[PDB]
Amino acid sequence: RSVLGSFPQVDHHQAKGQLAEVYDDIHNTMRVPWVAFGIRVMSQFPHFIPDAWAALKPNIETRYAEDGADLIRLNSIVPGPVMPNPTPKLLRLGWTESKIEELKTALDLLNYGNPKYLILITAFNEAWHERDTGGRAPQKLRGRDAERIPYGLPNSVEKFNLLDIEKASDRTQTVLRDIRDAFLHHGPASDYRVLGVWPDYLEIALRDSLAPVALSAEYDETARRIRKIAREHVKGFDKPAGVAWRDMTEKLSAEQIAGLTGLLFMYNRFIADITIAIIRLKQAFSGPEDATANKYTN
Amino acid sequence: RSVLGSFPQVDHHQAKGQLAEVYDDIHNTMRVPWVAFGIRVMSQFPHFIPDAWAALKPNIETRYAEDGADLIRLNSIVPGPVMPNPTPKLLRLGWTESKIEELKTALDLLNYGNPKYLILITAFNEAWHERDTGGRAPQKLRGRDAERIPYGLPNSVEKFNLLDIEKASDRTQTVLRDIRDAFLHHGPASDYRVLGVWPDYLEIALRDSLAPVALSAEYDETARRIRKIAREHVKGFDKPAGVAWRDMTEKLSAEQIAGLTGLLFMYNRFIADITIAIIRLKQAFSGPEDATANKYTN
Amino acid sequence: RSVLGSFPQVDHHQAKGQLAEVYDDIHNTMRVPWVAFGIRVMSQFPHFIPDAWAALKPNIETRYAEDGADLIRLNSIVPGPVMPNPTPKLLRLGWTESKIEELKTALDLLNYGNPKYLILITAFNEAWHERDTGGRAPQKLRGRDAERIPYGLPNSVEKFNLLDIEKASDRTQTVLRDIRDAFLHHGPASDYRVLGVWPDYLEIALRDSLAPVALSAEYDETARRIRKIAREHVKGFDKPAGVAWRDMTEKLSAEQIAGLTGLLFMYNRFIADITIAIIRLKQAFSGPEDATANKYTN
Amino acid sequence: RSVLGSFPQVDHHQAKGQLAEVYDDIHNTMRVPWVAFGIRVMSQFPHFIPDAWAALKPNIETRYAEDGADLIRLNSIVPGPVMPNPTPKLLRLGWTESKIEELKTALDLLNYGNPKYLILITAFNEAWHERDTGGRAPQKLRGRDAERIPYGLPNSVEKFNLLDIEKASDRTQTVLRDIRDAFLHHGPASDYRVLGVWPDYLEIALRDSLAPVALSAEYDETARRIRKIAREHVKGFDKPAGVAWRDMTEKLSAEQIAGLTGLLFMYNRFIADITIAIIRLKQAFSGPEDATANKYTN
Amino acid sequence: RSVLGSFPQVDHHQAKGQLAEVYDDIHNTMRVPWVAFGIRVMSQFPHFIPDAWAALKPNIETRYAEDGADLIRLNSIVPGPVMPNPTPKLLRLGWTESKIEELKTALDLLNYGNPKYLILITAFNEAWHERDTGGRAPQKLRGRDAERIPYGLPNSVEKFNLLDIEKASDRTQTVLRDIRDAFLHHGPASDYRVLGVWPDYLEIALRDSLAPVALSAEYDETARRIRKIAREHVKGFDKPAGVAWRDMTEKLSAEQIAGLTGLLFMYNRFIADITIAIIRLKQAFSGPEDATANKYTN
Amino acid sequence: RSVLGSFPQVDHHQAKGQLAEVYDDIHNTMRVPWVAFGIRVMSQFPHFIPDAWAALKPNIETRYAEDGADLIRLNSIVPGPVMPNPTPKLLRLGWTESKIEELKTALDLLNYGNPKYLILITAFNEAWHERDTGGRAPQKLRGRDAERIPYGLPNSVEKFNLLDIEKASDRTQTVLRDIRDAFLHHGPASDYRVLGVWPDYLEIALRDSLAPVALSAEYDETARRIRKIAREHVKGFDKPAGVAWRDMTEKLSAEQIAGLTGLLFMYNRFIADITIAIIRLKQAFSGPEDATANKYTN
Repeated sequence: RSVLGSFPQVDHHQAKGQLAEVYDDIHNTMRVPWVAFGIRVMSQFPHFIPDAWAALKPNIETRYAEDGADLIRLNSIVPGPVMPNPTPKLLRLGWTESKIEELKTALDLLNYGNPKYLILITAFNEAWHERDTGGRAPQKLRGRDAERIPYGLPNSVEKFNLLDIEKASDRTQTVLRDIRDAFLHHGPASDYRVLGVWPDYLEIALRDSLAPVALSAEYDETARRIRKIAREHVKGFDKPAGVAWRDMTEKLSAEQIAGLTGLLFMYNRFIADITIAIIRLKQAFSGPEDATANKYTN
Repeated sequence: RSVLGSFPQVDHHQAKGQLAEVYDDIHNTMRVPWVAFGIRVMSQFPHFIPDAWAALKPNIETRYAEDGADLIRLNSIVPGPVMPNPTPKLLRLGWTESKIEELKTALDLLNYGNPKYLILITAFNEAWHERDTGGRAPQKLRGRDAERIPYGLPNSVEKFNLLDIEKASDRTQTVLRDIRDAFLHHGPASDYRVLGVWPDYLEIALRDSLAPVALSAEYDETARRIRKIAREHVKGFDKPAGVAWRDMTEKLSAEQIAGLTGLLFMYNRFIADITIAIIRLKQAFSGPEDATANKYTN
Repeated sequence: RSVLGSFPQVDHHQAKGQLAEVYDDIHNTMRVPWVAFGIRVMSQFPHFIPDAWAALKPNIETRYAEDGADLIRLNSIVPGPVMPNPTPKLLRLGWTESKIEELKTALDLLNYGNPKYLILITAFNEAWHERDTGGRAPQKLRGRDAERIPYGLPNSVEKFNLLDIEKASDRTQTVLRDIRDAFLHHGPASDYRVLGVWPDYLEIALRDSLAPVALSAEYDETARRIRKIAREHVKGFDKPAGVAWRDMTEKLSAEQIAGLTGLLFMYNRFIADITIAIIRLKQAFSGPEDATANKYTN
Repeated sequence: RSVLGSFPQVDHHQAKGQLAEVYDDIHNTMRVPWVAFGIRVMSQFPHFIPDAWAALKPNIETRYAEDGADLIRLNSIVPGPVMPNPTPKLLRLGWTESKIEELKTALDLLNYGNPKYLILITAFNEAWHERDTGGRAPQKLRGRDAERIPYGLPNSVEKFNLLDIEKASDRTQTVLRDIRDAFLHHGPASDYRVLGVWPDYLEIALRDSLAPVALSAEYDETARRIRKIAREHVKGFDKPAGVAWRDMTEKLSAEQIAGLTGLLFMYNRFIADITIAIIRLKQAFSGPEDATANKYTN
Repeated sequence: RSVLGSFPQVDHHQAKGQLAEVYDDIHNTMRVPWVAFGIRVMSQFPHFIPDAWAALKPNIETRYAEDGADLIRLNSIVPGPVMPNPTPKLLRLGWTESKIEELKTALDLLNYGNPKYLILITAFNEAWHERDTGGRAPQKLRGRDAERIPYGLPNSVEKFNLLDIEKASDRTQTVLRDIRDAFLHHGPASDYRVLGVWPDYLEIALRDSLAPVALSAEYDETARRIRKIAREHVKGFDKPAGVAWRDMTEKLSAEQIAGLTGLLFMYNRFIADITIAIIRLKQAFSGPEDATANKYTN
Repeated sequence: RSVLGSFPQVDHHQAKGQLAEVYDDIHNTMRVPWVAFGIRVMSQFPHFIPDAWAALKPNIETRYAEDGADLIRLNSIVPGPVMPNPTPKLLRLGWTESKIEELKTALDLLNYGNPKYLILITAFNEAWHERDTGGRAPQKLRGRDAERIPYGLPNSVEKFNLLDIEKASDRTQTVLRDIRDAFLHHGPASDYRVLGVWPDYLEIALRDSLAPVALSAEYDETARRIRKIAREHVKGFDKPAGVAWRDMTEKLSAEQIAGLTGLLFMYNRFIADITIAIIRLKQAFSGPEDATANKYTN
C-alpha cells in the first residue's frame, strides 16, 4: 500500500468532450495553467461543474473579479513566524538558479490562480445554497469593473503537468501526504502535484513554511479572512455565479447533491488553505509583497 | 418555492433494516435522542456509515471517549459578547416555565450529544484519511477510561422528533434558513429541526446568541479549539475509529468516495459549529458552567 | 485655587420651568435617580435637550430600549485584571455594613442608569448627525418590545443628591479630579458627585479598580463594544430618537451647534466610560454577574 | 436638502484680522497648507484659539514637537486588512500619472500635518483640563530638541483650497458624508474637502481603505496608540501648551466653555482618526514606510 | 540512575541553628506550612537568606503585603482551555472524599503560600539588584496596610512533609520530572514534593491541567502579569525588603554572588510559574474564585 | 558608590590557560567578536563552561545550528511601536557618518552573535536538566546541515573591547544601569559594554527603542517565541550539546550546581532578551529585514 492514493477526480487528461472544453475554458478564462483539484473532483459528477462554471464564467472573467482575487491574494499572509529563505537551502542542494527560478515561477503561477479559485469555489458554494453570488446588488458593475480580463494563459505560461501520484517516488508521495495531513486535507492540492517534482524543496517548504503554521489560529484566521473577502466579493457580481442545488434536482440524485454539498464546502476551505500555503511558500523566498502580487493580469 | 428545502438524507423514520439498527445503536451507544444530521446524510451512501460506526462504537462507548466529549463541551464557550437571558423574553411571549424548561431540556440534550458527535465525526473523518483515530498509542485504555458508559437514552429521555421542514411554517423555515445561512451551513442542524417547533425562541436565539458571533474569529477559534480537542482525543482510542476510504473502494464508487470525503469534512466543521451554537444558546439561559456540563453520563 | 472646578451645567437644583420638567421626566422615564451630567451640561443650551428628549422619550421608555441598556450593561465588564474586594478595607476603616450597603446600592443605581444613559446619548449624538436612531427599520417593534417600562423611580429609590464640588473637601475634590484625569475626562461624572461623599472609598476604587485599567486597550475596547451595542440598538427604535443639528439652525446658533456637537460626541464617549467604570466598581464588590444585572426594571 | 451640510466654522477665507494672523501663523509654524477643521470650528469662539495657539506655538515649533508628530505618524498604521493599490483603479478612470501624483502629494501633505495637529489638539485639550502639556518636566528641552523647525510652508507647497461643500456635486457631498459617517464623525475633515475634488478617488479610498477598518478594534486601537503618543509627548514641552478653561472664565461664557470642552475632546479624537485615515490612504498607494515618513521637516 | 535527582538545597530537616530559626520564622511569618524550594536552595549559601529574610520580614508580615499576595493570587488564572474536574477520576480510582479533601486542602495551602512566595522572591531579587523594594515611596504604610498579619500557621494547619525524592517511587519521580520538564524547570516545586505522594493525581493534573498550558503564551502572560503585580507591589513597602549583592561582597564570594543572582532570577520565575500551576490545579477542582481566594489570612 | 557595579565574571582579558582557549574557541567557532556575558560569568565556576562548550561545539559549528540562529534572529522583532530612526539625532549631535556606521556595524555584529548565543545557552540550559539537546532525533543531520561553518571571525571583524564599567563615566554607568534595570536584568549585556562607549546613543536607544517595549507582553512573547525556536532547534543536533548537572557532581559542589542552574536559567532568558533588544536597536536604524539578516555566515 503506497503512501498516498490517487484521489477520485477527472484528471486534466481524462476530461473529454464538453467537460474538456470546460476545463480549457477554466484555464483560459481564469488564465491559470491548471484546473483546480476541486473542479477536477467535482467534475466526476454530471452537470454541476459545467452548469456552475457557465454561471460563474461571465462573472469571473471581469476585472471586478480579478480585483477580488487580488484582495484575497493580498490578504493571504499569515501573521506567523518569520521564515528563512529556502534559496540558500536549495543552492546547498545544488539547484541551479534557473531551477530555483522555475520553482519560483511555479509558485507565482499558483499564487496567481489560487485566489481566483477561492473566488470560483466561493461562488460555487454560496450559489449552491442560494446565498448571494451576484445579481442582487442594486448597482451593476460600472467603469472598467465589468471589463473582461484577457483570455488565455499569460504569455510564456504553459499548462502545468500534474505529477502522477501512483508513479511518484515514495519520497514525493510521502511529502505530499505529509503536507496533506499537516492541514487535515483530503488530498494533495494540484499545487503539490506541481511542486512535488521537487520533493527536496517540498520537504523544506513543509518544515520551514507550512508545518509551523498548519492548523494554527493564525493560519485559520487568515483563511477566515480571505474566505470572507471572497464571499463578500462575489456579492458584487452582476448575476449569480453558480447554481443552486435545489435547481439541480433533475440533474443530480439526492446522493450526488449531498456529495457535492460536502465537496463544495470542503473545497471552499481547501482552496483558501492552499492559497495561503503557496503564498507563504513564495513569501519565504521573497516577502509578502512579492508573494501576494498579481503578476499576470494587470 | 419554499424558503427551505429538505436536504437529502436518510431521515430517522426512513432508515430501514440494518441501517435502522445502526441508527438505534447510535442513539443507544451515544445516549442521544437523535441521529446526527451528518450521519443521516451520509447514511444515504452504502456501507460507509455502518462500517465506520462499527469501528467507532467500541471507541466511543468508553468513558475515555466520554471524557473527550466532556472536554469538547467544556471548551465550547465562545469568548463573545455577553448575551441576555432569553427567559424573560420567553415569559413575555407567554411561555410557561414548563415550556421554557422543555426548551432548556432540549438544549441540554443537544448539548450533551453534540460534543459526542464531534468525536464521532472527527473519528470518521480522520480515519477516512488514514489519520490517527486509535490503535497507535503506546498502550491500551485501562481503568476508568476503558469502561463502557451506559447503553441507551438516559432516564426520562425520549427520542426527539425532528420537524418536517416541508411541512413547517414559513416562519420556521425562515428562521432555520437564517440560522443555516448565518453560519454558511448547508442545512439546519437536527438541533434546529428540534428547536424549530419554537421559532419564536429561535428568532431570539438567532438575534441574541448566534448572529452576533456567527462567522466571527471568536467563534471560529472556538471551533478550531474543540475540533483540535476532538482530533487529539480520538488518538487515544484503542483501535481505529472509522474506515479509510482507500479501504472502501470495493464498496464505494469514486464518486461516492469523493462525496463522502466532502461530507465528512463538512460535517466535521458543521458539528463543531453546531456544538458551539447550542451550547451558546443554553449559556444564554444559564451560563457557561451549566451549558457545558455533562448532565447525562457521569 | 481648588484642584477641581464646577463644570458649567444646569445642575439638578438649577433647572426651572419646562427644563425642570424635562429633568424630572428623564428621572421618571428612565427610572434613574439622577439626570446625567451630559444632559445637565447640554441643558444650558436652548432647545436642544428638551427637543432631543422629546424625540427620545417614547423610544427610551420601552422594553426594547431597556433590553438594549441591559445588553450594554451586560457587556460592560473589562477583561482586565482581577480586583480585590474593597469590603475588607472599608470594614477596616470602620465603615459599617450599613454604609457599605448604602455604597453598593448607590453603585447599583448608577449601574442601572448609566447603560440607559449610553442609549440616551447615543441616540442624541447619532440623531444629531442624521444617522439612524429609529424609524428606518422595516419591522416596527413587535410584541412587548414596544411596551413601556414603569414610570418613576423604582421603589425605595430616591433621587441622588450630587455633592457640591465647590463645597467639597480637598480630599473629595482631589479624588474626583484624579478619577476625571485618569480617564482623560472633563469633569467628574455624576456618579462621583454621588460616590465622592465617600472619598476614602473612591481612593480605594481608583487604586484598585479604575487606575489599573484607565486608558487601556481593554477598557477602550469594552467601551467601543458597548458604544456599538448602543449604536446598533437605537436603530431598532420605531422613530428617530433625537434631533438633527441641521434641523436646529433656527434654534441654535452656529457656535451652539458646534459646541453641542462636541458635547454630544464627548458625552457619548464619557457615558460609555463611566458606565464601565461604575460597573467595574461594583464588580470589585461582587462580580460581573451582579454588577451587570438589571436590578430595577425587569 | 443637501446630502451634506457645511459645518459651522471660520473657514480659511473667513478669518479676518488677528484670527487670520493666527491662521497664517498656524500654517507657517506647523508648515501645513491648511488650518485644521478643529481650529476652524473652535475659532468661532472668542479668545480660545488665539490664546491656546499662543501657548502652543513655542512648543510645537520645536524639533522635539516634530519628533512627537513623527512618532505619531510612524505609529498610525492600522494592522488591518491589506489594501489594493488604488493606482491601477485611478489609471482605469483615465487619471494620468501626474494627476495621481498630485493626489499622492496631497495625501503626503495631509499626512505630514495631521500628526502635528494631533499634537496640537492634544496640547489644547489636555491643557484645557489642566493636565500636563509642558513645564512640569525635570529638564528644559536642550540640544536638537529645542531648535525651531523652519517657518513657512515647505518649498513648492501652497495652501490647499478646501472645496465649498454647498457648491459641491451630490457625488462629492455623498462621498464626504459617507466618509464622515463611516467613522461616526461630525463633518468631513479638511482632508476630504481637499481630496473631495476627486470623488471618484474618494469612493475608492472609502471602499478599499477606510470602510474596511472604520470603527474596528484595530483602527480604534491605532488611534488610542497615537493619542497616547501625543499625550505623552506634549508632557515634554517646556511650558504648558494650551490654556485651561478655569483660566478662561472671563473670556468665555459657561456655555462656550462647555462647547469648547466638547469640541476639544471630539477633535482630539477626530484628528487622530483622520491622521490614521489619510495615512492609510497613502499606504494603499505606497506602503507604511512611505505613508508614515516625515517628508517635509527633516 | 533515578529518573529524578534531589536538587541541592537545605531541606526543612537539614536546617540547623539560626537557619532553622529563619525557616521557622518564614513558616510563621508567612503562615505557610513549607519553606519554599527557592529559599531552601538559596539557604545553602551563607548569609544571604538570613539577611534578606531579615529585611523582608517586616515588610511581608504586613496586611499591605498580604493584599499584594492576594492581588497575585486573584490574577493567577490562565485564560487557557477549560479543565475537567479531576474529582470523578479520583473517585473512580477509589479515592475517598476525605482523601480528595486532603488533596484540596493541600492545594489550598499551596495556593495561599505561593503568591506570598512570589512577593518574597520578587523582593529578594529586586532588592538584590538595588531596584525598588521599599523605602522610596512618599508615605509610610498607614492604617490597615501597616498591621501585621497573625504569626504562625493558621488554625488546623501543620507543616508539610516534603517527600524524599530519592526514596520516592519511580512513578512519583517520573511525574515530578515530567511536571518539572513540562515547564522547563530545574526541579519539582515543593508543591510537587507535597502532592507527589499522590502521583496518580499529579498525572491527572499534568495531563488535564498543566501540560495543556505549559510554556504557552497564555501561561507566560499570566506569569508576566503576576510577576508585575508583585514587582509593583513591593515598591510600596516601607523599607527595602532584601539585600543588594553589592552590599554582600564581604559575605559572599564572586562565585556565590553570581550563583545567587541566577538563582534569584530563576526562582522569581519559578515561583510565579508554580503559583499559577497549583492555582490552576485547584481551579480544575473548583473554579477560579475558590482557587484564587485567600482562605487563611483575612 | 558607583552607579553600576562590575558583575562577577571571568572577563575576556582574565581568562587564562585552557579557559582562554575556550573563550577563543567560542569566538572562532561561533564567529563572534565577544564571549557572551553568560559564558564569562559561568566561567568562574570550574569545569562547567569547558565541558559544556566541548559538548556544544560540534553542534553549534554546523550550518544546521547556524540556520537555527537565523530562525531566532528572523523571529526576534517585537510587534511593538514603530521607532524613529536615531540617525538624525546622532547626526545632529555631530556624529559622523563613519561613527554612525561603526555603531551600526557593532549592532550588526551583536545581532549576528546573540541568536547564536541563544542557541548556546539553550543547549547548555536544557542539557543541564537532561532535556533534549541532541542525539535523540531519529534522523541525524543530513546534507549540508551537518557541515561546519567557517572558523574564525568574519572577514574585517575584530574582537570587541568591552568597556570597563568601573572606569566608565557616570553617564555610561547610568545608561547601562538603566538599560539593565529596564529589563530587570542583572547586569549590562556585553552589548552595552560595547555600545556604552556611546552613551549618548544608548540613551536615545533606551528612550526610543527599548524602554517602550521593556517588560511588555509583546517583548516577552517575542522572547518566548525565540526561546522556543532555540529550544526546538537544538533537539535536531546530532548529539547532546551540553552537560547534565547530575553528571557534574564530582566536578561541582552542590552550591555550584545550584548557582549554575540559576545562572543558566537566567542567561537563557537574558540572552533572548538581549538578542531582541539589539535587533530592535538596529531595526530603528534600518528595519526588520536588515536587523534580522545574517550578515556574516551565509
